[PDB]
Amino acid sequence: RFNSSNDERIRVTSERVENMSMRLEEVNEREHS
Amino acid sequence: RFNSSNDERIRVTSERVENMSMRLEEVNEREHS
Repeated sequence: RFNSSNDERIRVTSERVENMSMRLEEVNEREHS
Repeated sequence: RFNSSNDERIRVTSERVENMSMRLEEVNEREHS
């Protein structure tokens, strides 16, 4: 019941979006060609 | 308490998703091959 609540899903989505944005900026900054 | 509210998390997630989508379209459209 705790893991399927809206607040927990929103928080986990926000954390994963932040990490994914950081990694994508890392990838884009590190192009070779 | 303000930074952990649902509205602020939704807004920040939306902004980061928009920026990430723009950067991902930039990466995908421009390829060396």
